Amino acid sequence: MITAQAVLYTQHGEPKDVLFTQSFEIDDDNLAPNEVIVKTLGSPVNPSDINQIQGVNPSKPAKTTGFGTTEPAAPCGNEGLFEVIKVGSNVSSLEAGDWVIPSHVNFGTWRTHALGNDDDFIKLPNPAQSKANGKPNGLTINQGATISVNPLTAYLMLTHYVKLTPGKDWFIQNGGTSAVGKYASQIGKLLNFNSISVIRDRPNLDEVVASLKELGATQVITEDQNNSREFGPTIKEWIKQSGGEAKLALNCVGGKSSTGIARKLNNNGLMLTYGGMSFQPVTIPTSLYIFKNFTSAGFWVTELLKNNKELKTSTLNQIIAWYEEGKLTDAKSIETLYDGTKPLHELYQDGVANSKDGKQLITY
Repeated sequence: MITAQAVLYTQHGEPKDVLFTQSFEIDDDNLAPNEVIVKTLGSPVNPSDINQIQGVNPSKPAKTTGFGTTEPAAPCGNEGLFEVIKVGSNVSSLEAGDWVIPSHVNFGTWRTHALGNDDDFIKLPNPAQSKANGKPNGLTINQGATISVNPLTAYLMLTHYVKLTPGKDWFIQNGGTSAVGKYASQIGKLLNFNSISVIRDRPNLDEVVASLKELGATQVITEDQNNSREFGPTIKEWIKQSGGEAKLALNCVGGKSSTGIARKLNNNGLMLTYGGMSFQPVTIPTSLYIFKNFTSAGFWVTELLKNNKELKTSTLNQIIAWYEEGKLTDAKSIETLYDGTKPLHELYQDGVANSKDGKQLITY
C-alpha cells in the first residue's frame, strides 16, 4: 500500500479559500494490467491552473469521490513531471524510473502520487537516458515539469500559423519578460526570425534588454515607446532595412499594449492573443481592420493539441532535443519542497500568492 497527498477543492473559488489537502491510498499490490503508478517529481503553478480552480477555465476535471472524500471534489494542476514507480503486468511502453508528463490536461498534478493507465502519460528522457544516448545535456526537473504548456505555446504560435521567411520577416510580442516571451525570443533566434520585444520600463532596463537580446530578441522596446507616435518611424525603419515584413503579433496583455503591437504590423498582419492581463480586452482600431487588412485571432494550446497527438509529439520532440543540445533554456523557478511537515495545499497556496516573484515550482 501507498499513502499519497492530493490538493482538492469542493466548490470553485479563490485558491486561498477553497483549497485543502486530502490524504488517500493507492494499492500498488493490486495494480491492474495496464495501470501505472507514478510519483511526482515536481509541478508548477500556472495561471490556467489557478483560473481553472476559480471556475473560469472551461477545461476542468470532474468532481468525484475518488480521493476518499464525502463530497465531490476536483484535483488541481494540469502540468507536471513524474517518475514511474511501478507498471502493471501488461505495460510495455513504460518502465520504473522513467520520466513522464501527463498525455492530457485535467489529470491533476498538484499531488504527491498518481495512479493511472500507461496511455495517460507521455514518456520523457530522464538525464541518465539523455547522457546514455550521447547528448551533451539532460533535462532538469524544472524543464521537464514545465515543458508541456509554455515552450509548446511559444513554438506553435511562431510556426503553426504564418510562414515567417528566415532572415527577413518579423514577429512582435508584448509580455516580453514572461516565460513564453523568453521562449519565443529563443525560438525566433534558432529559426532565424527577426523579432521585436515589448516590455514594461523598469530601473534596470539596460540589463533586462541585454538579457532578452541574448535570448534572441532583435529589438527590445518599452510599452511607452510602443505607445509613442514619435517613436513609430524608428520601428518602421528597422523593418524596411531588414528587407522583410512584420507579419505576426503575439499578445498576452491586451489594452493599449495590444493596440500598439497591432499597429506595428505590415498590411495583412496576424495577431494571436494567448493570454490576457485581467480585464484588459484586446483593443484594435477600426482602421487596421479596414485599411491594413489586420486579423485578430486566438491561441490556446490545450484546445489546439486536444486531438492533434502527432503535432504535440513533433513539437514536444523539438523542445526536448533543444534542451538536450543546450540551445534552449528555462526561466529559473523558485522551488518549494514538500516534506510532510506542512500541508501540501498550503505550499501551492503560497505558490499562487507569490507568483509575481516568478514561476512557482513545487518539488517532492
